[PDB]
Amino acid sequence: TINVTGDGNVFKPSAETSSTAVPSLSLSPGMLN
Amino acid sequence: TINVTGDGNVFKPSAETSSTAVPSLSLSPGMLN
Amino acid sequence: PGGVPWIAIGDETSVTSPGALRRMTSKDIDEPLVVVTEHAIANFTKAEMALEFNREFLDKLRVLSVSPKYSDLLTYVDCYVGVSARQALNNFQKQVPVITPTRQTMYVDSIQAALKALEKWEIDLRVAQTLLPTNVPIGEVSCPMQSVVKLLDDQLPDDSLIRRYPKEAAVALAKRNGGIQWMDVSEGTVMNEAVNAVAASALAPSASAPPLEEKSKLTEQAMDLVTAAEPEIIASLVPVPAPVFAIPPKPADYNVRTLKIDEATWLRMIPKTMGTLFQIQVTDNTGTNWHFNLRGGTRVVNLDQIAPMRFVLDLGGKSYKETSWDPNGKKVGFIVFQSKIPFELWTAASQIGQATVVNYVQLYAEDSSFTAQSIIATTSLAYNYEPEQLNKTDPEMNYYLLATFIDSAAITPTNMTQPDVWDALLTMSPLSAGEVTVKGAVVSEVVPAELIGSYTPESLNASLPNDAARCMIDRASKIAEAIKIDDDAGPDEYSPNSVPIQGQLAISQLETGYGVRIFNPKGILSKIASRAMQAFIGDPSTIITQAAPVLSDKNNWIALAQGVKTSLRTKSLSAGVKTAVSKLSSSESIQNWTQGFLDKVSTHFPAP
Amino acid sequence: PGGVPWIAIGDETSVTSPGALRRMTSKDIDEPLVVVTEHAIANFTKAEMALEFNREFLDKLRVLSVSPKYSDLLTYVDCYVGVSARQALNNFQKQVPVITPTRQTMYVDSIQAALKALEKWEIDLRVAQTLLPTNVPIGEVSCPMQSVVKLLDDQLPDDSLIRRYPKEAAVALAKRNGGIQWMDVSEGTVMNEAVNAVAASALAPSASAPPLEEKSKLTEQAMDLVTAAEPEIIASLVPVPAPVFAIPPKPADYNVRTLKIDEATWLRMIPKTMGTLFQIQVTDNTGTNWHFNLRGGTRVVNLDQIAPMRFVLDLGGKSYKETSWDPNGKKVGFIVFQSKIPFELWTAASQIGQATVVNYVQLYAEDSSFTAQSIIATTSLAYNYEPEQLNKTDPEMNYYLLATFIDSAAITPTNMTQPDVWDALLTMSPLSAGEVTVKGAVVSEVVPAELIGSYTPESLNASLPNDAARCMIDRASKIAEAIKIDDDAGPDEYSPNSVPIQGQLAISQLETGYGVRIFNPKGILSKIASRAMQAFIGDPSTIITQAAPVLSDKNNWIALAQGVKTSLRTKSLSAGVKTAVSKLSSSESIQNWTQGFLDKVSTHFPAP
Amino acid sequence: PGGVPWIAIGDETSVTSPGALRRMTSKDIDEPLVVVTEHAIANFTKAEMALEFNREFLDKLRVLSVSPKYSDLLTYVDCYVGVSARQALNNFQKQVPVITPTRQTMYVDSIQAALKALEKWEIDLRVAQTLLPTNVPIGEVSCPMQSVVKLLDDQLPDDSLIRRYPKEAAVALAKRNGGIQWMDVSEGTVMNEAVNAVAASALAPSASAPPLEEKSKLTEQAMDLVTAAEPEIIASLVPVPAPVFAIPPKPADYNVRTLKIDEATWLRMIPKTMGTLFQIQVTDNTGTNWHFNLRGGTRVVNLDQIAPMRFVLDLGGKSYKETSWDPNGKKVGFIVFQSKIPFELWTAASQIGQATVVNYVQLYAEDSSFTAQSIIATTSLAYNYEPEQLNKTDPEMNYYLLATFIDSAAITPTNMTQPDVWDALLTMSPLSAGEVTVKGAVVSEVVPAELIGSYTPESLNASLPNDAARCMIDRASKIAEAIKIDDDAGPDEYSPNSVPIQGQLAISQLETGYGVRIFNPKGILSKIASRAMQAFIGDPSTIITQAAPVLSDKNNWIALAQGVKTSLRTKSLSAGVKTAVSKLSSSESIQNWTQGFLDKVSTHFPAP
Amino acid sequence: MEVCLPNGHQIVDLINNAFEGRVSIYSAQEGWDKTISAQPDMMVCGGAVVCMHCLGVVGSLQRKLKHLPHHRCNQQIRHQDYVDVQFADRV
Ligand SMILES: CCCCCCCCO[C@@H]1O[C@H](CO)[C@@H](O)[C@H](O)[C@H]1O
Ligand SMILES: CCCCCCCCO[C@@H]1O[C@H](CO)[C@@H](O)[C@H](O)[C@H]1O
Ligand SMILES: CCCCCCCCO[C@@H]1O[C@H](CO)[C@@H](O)[C@H](O)[C@H]1O
Ligand SMILES: [Cl-]
Ligand SMILES: [Zn+2]
Repeated sequence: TINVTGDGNVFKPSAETSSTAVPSLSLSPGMLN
Repeated sequence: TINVTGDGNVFKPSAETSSTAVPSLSLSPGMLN
Repeated sequence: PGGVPWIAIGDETSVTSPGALRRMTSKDIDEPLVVVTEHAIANFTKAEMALEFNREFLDKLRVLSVSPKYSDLLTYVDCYVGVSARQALNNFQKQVPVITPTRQTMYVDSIQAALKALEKWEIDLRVAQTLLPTNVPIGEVSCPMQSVVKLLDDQLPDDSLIRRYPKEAAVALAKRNGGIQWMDVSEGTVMNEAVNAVAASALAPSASAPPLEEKSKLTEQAMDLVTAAEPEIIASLVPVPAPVFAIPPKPADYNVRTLKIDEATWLRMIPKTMGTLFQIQVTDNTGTNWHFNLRGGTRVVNLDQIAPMRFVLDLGGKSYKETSWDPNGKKVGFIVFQSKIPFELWTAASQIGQATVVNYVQLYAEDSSFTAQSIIATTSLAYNYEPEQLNKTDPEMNYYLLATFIDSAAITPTNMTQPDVWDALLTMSPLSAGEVTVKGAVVSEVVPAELIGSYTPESLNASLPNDAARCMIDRASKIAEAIKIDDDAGPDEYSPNSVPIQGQLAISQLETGYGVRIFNPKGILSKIASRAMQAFIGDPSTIITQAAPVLSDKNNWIALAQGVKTSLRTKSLSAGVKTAVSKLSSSESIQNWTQGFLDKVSTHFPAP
Repeated sequence: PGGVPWIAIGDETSVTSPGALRRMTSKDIDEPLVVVTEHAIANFTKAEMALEFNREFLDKLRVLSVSPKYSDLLTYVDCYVGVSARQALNNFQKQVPVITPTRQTMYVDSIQAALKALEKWEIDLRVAQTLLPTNVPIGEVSCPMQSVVKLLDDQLPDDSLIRRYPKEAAVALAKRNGGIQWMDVSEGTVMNEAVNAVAASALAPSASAPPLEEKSKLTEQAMDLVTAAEPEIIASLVPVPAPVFAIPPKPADYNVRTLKIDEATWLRMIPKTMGTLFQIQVTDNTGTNWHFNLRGGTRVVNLDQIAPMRFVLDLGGKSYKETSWDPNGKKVGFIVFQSKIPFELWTAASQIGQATVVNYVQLYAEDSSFTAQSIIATTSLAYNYEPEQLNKTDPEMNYYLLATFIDSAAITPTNMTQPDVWDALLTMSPLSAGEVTVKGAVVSEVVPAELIGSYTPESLNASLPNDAARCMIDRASKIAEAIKIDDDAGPDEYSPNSVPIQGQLAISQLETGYGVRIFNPKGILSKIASRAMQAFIGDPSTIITQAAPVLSDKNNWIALAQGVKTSLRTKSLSAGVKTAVSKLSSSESIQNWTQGFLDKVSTHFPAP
Repeated sequence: PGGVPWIAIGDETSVTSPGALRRMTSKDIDEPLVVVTEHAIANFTKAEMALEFNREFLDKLRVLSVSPKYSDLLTYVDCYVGVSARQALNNFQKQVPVITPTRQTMYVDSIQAALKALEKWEIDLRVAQTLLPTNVPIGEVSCPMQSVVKLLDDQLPDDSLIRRYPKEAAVALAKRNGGIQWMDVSEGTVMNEAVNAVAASALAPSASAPPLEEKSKLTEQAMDLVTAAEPEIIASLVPVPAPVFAIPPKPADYNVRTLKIDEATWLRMIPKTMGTLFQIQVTDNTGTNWHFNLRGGTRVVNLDQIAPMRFVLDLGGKSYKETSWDPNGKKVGFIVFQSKIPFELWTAASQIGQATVVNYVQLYAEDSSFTAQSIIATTSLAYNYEPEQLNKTDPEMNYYLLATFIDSAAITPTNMTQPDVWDALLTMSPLSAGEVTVKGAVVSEVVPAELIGSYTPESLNASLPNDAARCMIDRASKIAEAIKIDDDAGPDEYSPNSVPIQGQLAISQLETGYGVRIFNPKGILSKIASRAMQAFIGDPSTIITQAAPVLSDKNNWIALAQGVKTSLRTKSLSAGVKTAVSKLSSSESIQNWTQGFLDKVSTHFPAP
Repeated sequence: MEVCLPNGHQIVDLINNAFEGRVSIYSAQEGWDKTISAQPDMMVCGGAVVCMHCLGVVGSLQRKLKHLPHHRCNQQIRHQDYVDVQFADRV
């Protein structure tokens, strides 16, 4: 229910909103036990 | 209420008391979520 | 906990589809909300501590008296939790730490603003802690606190904030160094004011073991090396895509004239003793015509199949001075030919196909240390071989690169007799890190294990900068580096990293093969394995070198490459026996040194 | 939780100022106390496990039967918590894990003392796990446990503790390798005794994906590289302080004689063809007088503005043999001049200002491979240029460095005609990592982006070891290394790391400029971008090289440098498609190899 | 929690010995069970999030609609916990997260299978986020969302999944980039849909400080370097076992002919001017006889005591052309002698003891740039010196290595007059990383501190590839690298990493020694210290170089090496003042650049 | 003991020697002395010691050999497959 081609959309990249997903986690053997 | 120039002060560096503050923490994106 | 807070769109509990949910916002306790993770809480809290180490100073500075306290800004809420609606839908949670972006930002900005204020105090305080030894590797050391302050007072920079807030500095230090204690003038009491006893416990040696943090870190650094090497790739027995196998390459040097054409498969040459000699003319991309001769001895680089490559020629130091030819003021250039006729067969100008002088420089000569000889100034004649630019279509097309003297006037064959100016330093640099070659030509994939022991010293030296062997060697050396971080074995001593080879050797001499069989006792196989591993660590290229004692066999390589993973992963905060003693022995000598220095301090800044 | 425990100095609850608090001590449950963090608890507990992996052995060894158990020494207390009083003052906590330094130390010393005991057992046990394959990259492999023990028995070192405690070793292994199971003689039962199933799940491949730990680690290693490169610094468009921009430099080699003075701005030369020639005399710092000649051709290094620098000259291999001059036994030296007159203008001894022979060595010559030529032995004539020692005051003062033959006897001009002994190998090493130069002269700050595409090959080669370009290149290569860890793109294939350039190119060809405009479809811009990125990864110096196809434009550089951050940070435990298949394909071949070996084992050590 | 679940073998509570316990299995709630750690729970949960970032796509793809949810497969149980029985015996726990291996695997396989499905979508989505700037270093930037989509549509690869699921891509992006928001057509509402506000807060700059993640990471990277250098080892004042001290070595080049025998202690030579000359005959390991001459000038390598070593000789570029001798077609070889007579004393064939031609190659010559000279093609004559293979027994036995012309026909002394073919490029590579030498000979242990300032440039250059100095230098440079990551001090400015030296200097000038004493104010000692540190960072080899200003003193070295540990460890998420401003200043310029680009985008893809 | 094939330049060297009658041949019967003909077991090809039964490198000139080294030999190189070289060298 959004229009990729519509108005009212927002493209304001900012330092506070640095995109990130899940690059790496803590999976070493000694830590997972 | 201490005297930097007074007696009774102690200067005994030891392995057990290795000075440390907060050099680094775990701030990776995937970990902070 | 983690993700975002979701609330039932309108109907309490009767929530069923992901549609029945909506991003819980601030207007439910108008920014959207975010789950503050267990991790985030623990770490940002530790950030606050960073400020509290200098509380006494911060206040005496009348700034940020309101210590941030993260747990304060958090708002616990019951709700559905998840990154998506669906996930959230089947995950209701009670007491979820939540916060709005703006508040999270406002919080961090308070911590950062504070750190910015501590900016200099942070430095001046560290300067005080390193001007003289404030710590010791093992044991304990002492010095008249008054002598210490005398010293600081005599050496600290004038602008040090410590000179302006001595007492605050005192607390600050005592707050982080259990060894620095200030007596309470009030109760004549004196004690450890440090807040980091737990941390320091991991950084100190026990009566016979190095610090746990050290043993842990080093072993971690060995494993990261092994992971970066990629055991599965370098020990693979099946093909591996070039892009996947390759890594950032390094340049290589050659003197095209001194290479052996039966070793460097990328060179072609016009046979001497045939009286072959013919003058030709070629233009550069600006239409300017150039003159030069091809004759017996002339060499060229067979561009086809070498992958993107940059060439840079340095005629510096060379002579080329002949009875009727002075290199000074002359010009050299790179010419790229496109012909269907093999270069070795050339004898007439008609066979050169399409040619273009792609670059040229004018030479400057002077007198060298060698009498009667002229020395040419350093050059950097460059040419980038971009396969896509040439656009080879006709399979019978050959692409050649030449470096000779070019001139605006026909070059008299009896004046300048050199075949080319390839007797120079040539530096090749790959213009791609996704293509790999094997002994001169591109390959779409590599079989790492077959590289083992298949290169002679001659062949390796002649390989192109993007040769699979060279790459194998750089990946392998990370393994060698890893083994050395963990292995302190001396000559002929076995170890967890040498036995993998021993195992292969043990079975190998039993396998039915051909030739005179030999039987070595475990004790001798153990040594041979040790030496093999040492040779590998001292010269990783031995694995791709022909007839290299033990590393020349792909089985011993695979066993080692794969073994290391197990060798490291099954360790328990351990350190080599030999190492453990050496560390403690050394830590003691440093501790002793530390004391001897502190004594000199006490002597030159006597306590009252 | 974290920090230190604080108790109300005397008044229950009526605590208000930070003064109303005091460091809670042991005498409240006479050492001070410390908060044991959530983190410290979790990790030291995992340390204990390190000992329990060998419980069976430890006990059979009658040592530390009392397994440490950290949570036991902890003492939970209600109190105010914080690093400082103020922070603590507004943070009351219930059930805070607390401990005294002495007890924390006593605890760790118990764990360490235990590990010290396991010292050898740890090694012998790993030796058993790597002698033959104890693991496999993917899938599963098998071998008659009896054949395996047969092998071990035939190969393990005599002094192995495993030979002395076979059954304990069995448990030990089974405790960490789910693949090693010992049947219970009692109930004919057999099963996984390993305690690390969770951990191993992260180290294993799924039917079509590499291990999660691997994907995570590698991506982490790419990001650390990008962070160490400092995107904001290398892509900066405004000035950056030299100290901040610089990094540990590397040495560089030159042959001052073959450099082009219109390329190396730090060299000066007396013009030839002017009949310039004059003998002078200079003393060394011990008052000894030396003779040498300056004439047409003589070159010197203009010391001013090159920053702290060490020079080392190697005349090894050179001749300098003339009809009436034999280098054997002669002496060469470094002379530093201080004059107001420009070197090019010198013709009489009166213009040299203040001169000192700062160092000299005696040469040894022999016969070289080249007939009639003498070959000089290797030299290491050194000179450290420390600007502060010279103390330039008069702005019209020039500082020059020369390298010639010096002698106790006047050097007859017609005997030794060389202008200097600069036709040698000169190695420069910066004596500072806080100063940077640009094409020969020092600059207080750099504008990274303007370095892009402004160096010719000639200029780069002539730059000093502390040149900004060289530095830019070493920082940039960390980016190249990062992109390669993540990118497995083949020739002309787009990728998350190539498109940033494509974007700049897409807009660039639309921007109104000057010259004949061209329009390339997305498909072609995509390729050009790919090749640019490959050229960068294969030769990071292309970004500071003039006319370098696409990387020569500062916009494409900035887009790439900054893009990589986003490219990596928005990944989700992923791995390249091409890579994913290659890894599994390779893991399988290794698994197969592992089996084939285990078979040979079974064959040469048959089970009963 | 961690380890494995243990249940009372048969008797409730009356459990006393470790025997009274048994591995709790699935048949108690037939696989064994494992404790799922607090850590494992937190991280695998975060793994699930990886999938949920693309929930909208995954469902529209009709795959894994059942989001894994780890906490679901966990089974909480009351039991005894531990890796061993004993430990478990005294550790009863309530509500222990437990799981069977098979279920843990089944779980991870669900997450991996999912990621495999996201394989391409993951890439196409990142490609969309880097095609144009999706982020900015500091501040904020904007662009007509319609212009952005116009651009993407004009540039994204045809096969991009984004072109097939635009709306899903929208959500996906908005889910990770708070800056990308899609208006709800329904309520004209628009807002941040990102789920990573907390994370991003650590990656952003505050008004005057760089990101906390950056400051943290960099400082962490400096510490890892210091740990890898091993402060206790490189600053040790007592002996350290060679194996422990050594690290992976690098090759070294020499021209045996140009070395000074009073500098390279591993060379021997037959004195010239004695008319010494004698022809000998030696066979190779295939029984073939060879001829060659030894005479005045002939040099050899004294193999004894140099440790495992590989030699490779390159005669490329050399001439060796004489009136009656042409190198073209001739042969050179490596001969290893075993004699009790010192080499210098040889004059007759009878003194050479046991000799063997261990390797040989045939040379190819052509014409060089130098007229009248012939240029020999590149060679790679190799020889591996393995001490164990020679098996030296008799202490009076000397082991020598020679490189000369060998021929099947006696070599006429007046035709080929060269003493050997050592005027070539020799490359030595250690065949072991567990042995170390000091100035030519092996040593079983090293005293790091005594290496300080004991090498002249000549001596360092002549040392073998496995020399302790060379190693000391590579370990030390990790320290230099570390200091530079943290220090942004300009010329003559003090810092936490320079003062350690200042302290030593301060006391040193007070110590009673010998010679004319001098007193420098703190201000000057501060500078001298700064310069010393800079010289060290710019050229780490200065510490082992003789008379090197301040680093030549072992005390200043130890103070620095040990100081750095304290300098870094006492930091609090801080960054240099000079750096902090530069970073923000640069981030701003990039932000500005980002905007300027987005404008061009808006201009060439106008919004409706 | 896996073995690899020799490199191109080493075979070129074998040929060059053959036409000078100096190929170093080893036979179990006569050892390294080729005065008396016997079927080759090993030949030296540009430094490498090659097995004439599989053409694999089983050694080098550096370490002396008294017998044909025990190796995993494919044994598919027949005498007829290299006799032309042996003939050239002996003649
Ligand atoms: C934490 C302990 C720090 C000790 C450093 C003490 C530095 C002394 O500092 C000096 O103190 C004098 C007396 O107040 C002043 O008169 C001087 O101006 C001041 O520089
Ligand atoms: C964990 C499994 C380890 C298997 C290694 C077994 C090594 C066998 O060790 C051998 O056992 C014999 C019978 O007890 C003894 O007589 C030998 O002295 C001993 O060396
Ligand atoms: C997350 C925002 C993604 C914006 C990318 C939009 C890419 C547009 O994609 C285009 O959309 C057109 C209209 O549906 C189709 O006709 C085209 O075939 C399709 O390629
Ligand atoms: Cl962590
Ligand atoms: Zn064979």
